[PDB]
Amino acid sequence: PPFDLDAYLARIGYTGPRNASLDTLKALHFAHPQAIPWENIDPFLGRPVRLDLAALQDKIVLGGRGGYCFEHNLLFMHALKALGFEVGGLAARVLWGQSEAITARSHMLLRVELDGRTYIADVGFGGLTLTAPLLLEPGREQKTPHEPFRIVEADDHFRLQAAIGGDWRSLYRFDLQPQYEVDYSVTNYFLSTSPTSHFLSSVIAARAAPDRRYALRGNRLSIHHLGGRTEQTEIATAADLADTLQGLLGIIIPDRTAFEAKVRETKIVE
Repeated sequence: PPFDLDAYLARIGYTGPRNASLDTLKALHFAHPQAIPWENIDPFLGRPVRLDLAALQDKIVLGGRGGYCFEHNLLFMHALKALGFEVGGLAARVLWGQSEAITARSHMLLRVELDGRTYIADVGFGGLTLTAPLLLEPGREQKTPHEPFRIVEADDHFRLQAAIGGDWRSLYRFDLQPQYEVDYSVTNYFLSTSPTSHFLSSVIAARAAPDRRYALRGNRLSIHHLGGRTEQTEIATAADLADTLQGLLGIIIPDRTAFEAKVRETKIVE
């Protein structure tokens, strides 16, 4: 089908100018991850994740659900293309929370060419969602609506890093090789279905807000206040987990019974 830009902008609550400016890119990059949560509900429930434009719009834009990295950034790319931006897909190997080896190119991000300069954009990283586009300028410290970020060079590739707890912490590493939807479909198949993929076995969710970030992993809820404390709470029951997801985090669980059942079966909570 075509992309319904009005419907997407409605989903994310964007009523600003429709053009291919840096101002617009910034506004969209902030609004999207506040409106659409990061979640792995479908992979966890063993439901297929479809990346074609029709299915993304129906799941996320019309159906009011969220998704993980490919869903977020494919949708975001479609929207930016509709607005007249020059945008391409990239891939990355995740470094955040891993152990120091080479991980699979399991993450999607975007490249945006704007007023003669290269930016990256990424509204789909689960560990810490970026809320502004970043100039691809190695070393430079860049303010965002949340944490500062920087891109550094390493060998013949780049790392994206965030300033967290007074340290520069690597999120992921990438090069500028272009990626297409077909490339993402292979990785998506692996992450959504492989017995080795943790996206099948854990509940992982996040949503940005103006002054904070909510992050959930299993029965642990973290609320990170901007330039402030992080509240940590342990979620006691499968029912409470579902309630936290659906209330606080704005996540829709299509089959709550099967969800709670799996949470109990797999011992995610007590």
